[PDB]
Amino acid sequence: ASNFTQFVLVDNGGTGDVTVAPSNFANGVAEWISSNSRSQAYKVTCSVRQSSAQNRKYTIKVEVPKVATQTVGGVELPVAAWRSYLNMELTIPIFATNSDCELIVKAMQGLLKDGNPIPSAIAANSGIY
Amino acid sequence: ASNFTQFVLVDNGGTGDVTVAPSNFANGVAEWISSNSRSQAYKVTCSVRQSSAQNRKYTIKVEVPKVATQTVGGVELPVAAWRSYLNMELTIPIFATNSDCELIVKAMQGLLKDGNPIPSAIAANSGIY
Amino acid sequence: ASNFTQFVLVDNGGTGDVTVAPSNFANGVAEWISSNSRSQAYKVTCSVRQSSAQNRKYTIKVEVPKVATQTVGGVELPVAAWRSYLNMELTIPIFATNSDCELIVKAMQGLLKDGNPIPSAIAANSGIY
Amino acid sequence: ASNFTQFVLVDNGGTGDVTVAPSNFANGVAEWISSNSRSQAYKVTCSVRQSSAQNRKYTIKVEVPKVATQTVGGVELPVAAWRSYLNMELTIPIFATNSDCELIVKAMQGLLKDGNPIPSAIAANSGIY
Amino acid sequence: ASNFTQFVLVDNGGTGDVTVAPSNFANGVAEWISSNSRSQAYKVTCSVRQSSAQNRKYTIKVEVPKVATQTVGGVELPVAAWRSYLNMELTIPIFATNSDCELIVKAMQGLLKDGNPIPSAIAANSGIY
Amino acid sequence: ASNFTQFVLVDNGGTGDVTVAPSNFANGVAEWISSNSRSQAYKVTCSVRQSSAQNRKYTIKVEVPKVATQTVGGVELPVAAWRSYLNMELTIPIFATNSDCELIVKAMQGLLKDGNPIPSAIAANSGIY
Repeated sequence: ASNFTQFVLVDNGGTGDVTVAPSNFANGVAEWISSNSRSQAYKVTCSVRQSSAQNRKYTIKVEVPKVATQTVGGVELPVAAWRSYLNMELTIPIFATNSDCELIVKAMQGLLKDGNPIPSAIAANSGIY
Repeated sequence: ASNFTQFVLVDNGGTGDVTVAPSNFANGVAEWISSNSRSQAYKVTCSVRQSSAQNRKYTIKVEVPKVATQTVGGVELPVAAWRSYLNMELTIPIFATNSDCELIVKAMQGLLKDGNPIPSAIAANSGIY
Repeated sequence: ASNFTQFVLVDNGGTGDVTVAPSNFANGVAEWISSNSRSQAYKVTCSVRQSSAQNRKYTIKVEVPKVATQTVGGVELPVAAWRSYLNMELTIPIFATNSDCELIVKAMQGLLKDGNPIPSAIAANSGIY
Repeated sequence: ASNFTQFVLVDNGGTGDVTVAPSNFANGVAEWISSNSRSQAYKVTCSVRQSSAQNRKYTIKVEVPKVATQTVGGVELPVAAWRSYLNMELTIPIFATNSDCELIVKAMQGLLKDGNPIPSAIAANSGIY
Repeated sequence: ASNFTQFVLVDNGGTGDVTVAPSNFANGVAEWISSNSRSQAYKVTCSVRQSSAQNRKYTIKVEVPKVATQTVGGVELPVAAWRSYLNMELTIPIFATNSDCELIVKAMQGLLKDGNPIPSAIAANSGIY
Repeated sequence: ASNFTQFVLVDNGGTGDVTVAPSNFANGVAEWISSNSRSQAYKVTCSVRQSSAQNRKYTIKVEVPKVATQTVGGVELPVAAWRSYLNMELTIPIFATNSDCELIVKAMQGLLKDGNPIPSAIAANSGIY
């Protein structure tokens, strides 16, 4: 066991799956990037710090690039036309059991399950109503 | 559409599921709450605004009760020993089409799928190693 | 479900019932007015805010108009000769269960039930003695 | 008349009713209390004065005990975790006849009838949505 | 009850219809935006405020994009080549009853009815002649 | 060919219809006024001008009178008790073809179509909720 492993970030059903792999842990920040140039890569980072005396805080970030090829100076360079940024902070009391922590993980994945309100809104460029 | 409905936040497989239902919409912030006192409820909120000239941000917040040794309906203090707080900010460039937003949603749910490192670190009360 | 619906404010037994309907939610204040001109309308507003860390506070207001028709500049305008103002603030601890909250609602309606002391005093232009 | 009598504040239909009885009249403020320690009692007070040259105000206050997980007769601290506070101010113009005051009472009890939005938001621990 | 919902801004047949869905209601400004890239989206906002003691004033705004692709350096972005901007202010005295408001609405829709002088001048890049 | 003609501003059935007829076109401002006393008349004006190098800007204005009789000193005059004032500005870039102008017109009439949120909020003395 070492949980610092590769995983598939975007499952496009076997074909065109975006999978991300361990790439750095300098300064206590675990980083995973996809197999692209650093200019076009998906990136995921994660770090935990004991924020208060009684809390721990996980900070997770995801960058999703829209790839493009730009001509700069008559030369074509692999580029990301824009990136989208997910940025999440989770603060957990030190008194939380592993069963308490599993509840948090289940709530977070239920939140984004296909068909529930929030994933639907995002995917439609809509708000909730 | 009409996104603002009840949904299952914690799926304990039919029996013991936690459903969260619409409870407030003041200021266009959708709130969903479970059937509990506000000090012990699972609570979810979501809102979207154009954050910059180039971006929109979804701000999503979740609060999850510490359940081990909980006294249902009891007054449990300090509040911070009994609650976890999730805070997600998703910044999406105004150029993202709906297909782009679909992919961002898939990246978000891939991050948290069971078995992948981030959910299993959280649930095991661990960092990355 | 959306609890922002129309309701009858004054039940004059089917005939001359004053009924009030959703009319605004700007700035998180739900407003209902009766079907009159804005100068002669009954108005009801309601808002909830988390006042303390451990409290929530509902602020409810009702305006009851005494309608009249005034001649201003030789022209007759629909007007309210005076309004009566109910103004109520309810502070509930976050530790209150929904069964605890039902008790509050039952106490508030028992307070104003026909025949109990306070409704009788108001209706008679009397104090309590 | 003689308004100042006992009445049923919470009608749980015959069995489990909460009756509140006259308990103080210092300064012409009528107080009614239930049969409990003053820290756990249902308490009601009511007074009236001419607030301005044109208006009278009834000030009515209610305190309701948090009952889930209550220890009867116990010392429960903090007080604020265990109590809800209602505060109503009714301003009625000096022109209002008794019929006018009857209607104001009906508006007040319509606001709180079961099924109408404000009582059902409160009881469900919710805002308007 | 809610009027902050999705609606059809352009029935352009029953297929190329443009629909606008609720996006944000911050600060008393209801905003609706069509789906796909915010950069090519239609936008509608509406807010109402008491402009004077006697008047309420609605401000409604609509933006109609000309959809296009910007290509710079080989990178293509979905953009709006330009936007037409409708901006309207409707002032209504508080003495207007609901019937007077209905009439104001019929005047507005008569003004823009198909075949009448103003809609057909606009539709033809033309003035009055 | 002429679009400066009489037209129906309010089809209020096929009988109480309000028609506005050309009155004056001085200084590039087309004005139409309904018949009988100018004091109780509906008024519509429209003017178009090149607001910038790239834009033309239409200014359309409508006034809706509340008909009434002023009686002062026993002398009665037909007056408007008050007027609602619609004022709209539509900016269109010179690149819009006639088809783009048709679409702008369909957006305008969709906005005010019967049953959609803005016309029905106005019609009911209401905001968005």
